[PDB]
Amino acid sequence: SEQESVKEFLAKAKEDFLKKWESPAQNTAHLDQFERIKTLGTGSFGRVMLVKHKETGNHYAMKILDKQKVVKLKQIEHTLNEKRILQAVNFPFLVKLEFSFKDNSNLYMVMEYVPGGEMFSHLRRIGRFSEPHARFYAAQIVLTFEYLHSLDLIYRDLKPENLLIDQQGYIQVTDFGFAKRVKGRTWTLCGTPEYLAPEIILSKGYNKAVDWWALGVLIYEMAAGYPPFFADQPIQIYEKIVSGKVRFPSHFSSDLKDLLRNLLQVDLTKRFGNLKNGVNDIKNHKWFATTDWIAIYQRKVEAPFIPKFKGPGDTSNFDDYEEEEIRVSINEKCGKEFSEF
Ligand SMILES: C[C@@H](NC(=O)CCCCCNC(=O)[C@H]1O[C@@H](n2cnc3c(N)ncnc32)[C@H](O)[C@@H]1O)C(=O)NCCCCCC(=O)N[C@H](CCCNC(=N)N)C(=O)N[C@H](CCCNC(=N)N)C(N)=O
Repeated sequence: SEQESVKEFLAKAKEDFLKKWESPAQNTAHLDQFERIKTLGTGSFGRVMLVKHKETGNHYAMKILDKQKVVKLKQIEHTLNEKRILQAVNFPFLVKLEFSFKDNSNLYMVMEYVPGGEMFSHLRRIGRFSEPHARFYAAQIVLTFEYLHSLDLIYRDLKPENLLIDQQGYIQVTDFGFAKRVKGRTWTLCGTPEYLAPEIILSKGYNKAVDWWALGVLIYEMAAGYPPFFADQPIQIYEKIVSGKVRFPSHFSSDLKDLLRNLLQVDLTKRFGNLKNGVNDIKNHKWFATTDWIAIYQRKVEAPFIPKFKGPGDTSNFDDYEEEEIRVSINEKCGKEFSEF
């Protein structure tokens, strides 16, 4: 009964997703319609900027990708996935893509600006979250993965850096740069070293269970203040990941440790989230016994904290990055590669 209504919700959610999946939205827009305010994040082929839309005064977070760098780093399909998926999803804990466009040089995804900053910065600052606090965030990720996986979407980059804290103290998942729609198995080596499942490292065909592994890492990191597998060199991190060995801080409850042993299960076929009972093994776990799943979805649970809000356009919750020019070439770069964008 509790389950039939979940089933109902999911079927409806799929209907909606497919309508947008099958005919993606397209805009319409130019870089010169925006004032750049601050770089919020950078990477090897793009960056994220706080911008103000001049005509309306609206603030947005604009992901800007350099087409030539995308192509050179063979990320074409991934950027296409990211735009197509983000425009089609609709869920309380997923960042909203407002619109997308492209010009001669760049691809643009204009998201709702979440001024609260990354969970990563808040976690690092406080040191660690209490189990009730970690559980509040974890429950939102569980619901979000239940949503995503029913749509055959694998997220593939869970980490506190990608979890924005909104003005209600709830999560907004951002960065769909590695998300993929795929039934069954996929093979790409992608993600973040500390968060990689063993089967990604071992170069196997892997599935949605990698997202549940990643949830184990996240819960561990939220509650300990550091990830379960760390070392100086990536190779050293990978050896630890595939070993089947993980130590817990002495303050972890026995219920938490039991959940983590089942999420950080190196054998994907025994990993929670990936057994016959699917997500319900997780949702029914003793560690989540006090979680009101529907109250979480409805945002009715008092959040552990609400980020300091200094008005529209405040960036105090983000780190400073070196501000670099955004170039727009006279000539169109990589036209055919990005025609579906
Ligand atoms: C795939 C390719 N993509 C690209 O080049 C395209 C552009 C992507 C920008 C991503 N950032 C972002 O997207 C950030 O922008 C904000 N943001 C995004 N959307 C937003 C929105 N709607 N509203 C507001 N802000 C938003 C958020 O701050 C978000 O984190 C790329 O290279 N993507 C970047 C991923 C590789 C970085 C290596 C690393 O671990 N770097 C960090 C140092 C940089 C610190 N960055 C952040 N804190 N965000 C690092 O080494 N950190 C380690 C720990 C890493 C392990 N993580 C753990 N949790 N343990 C460290 N020790 O500090």
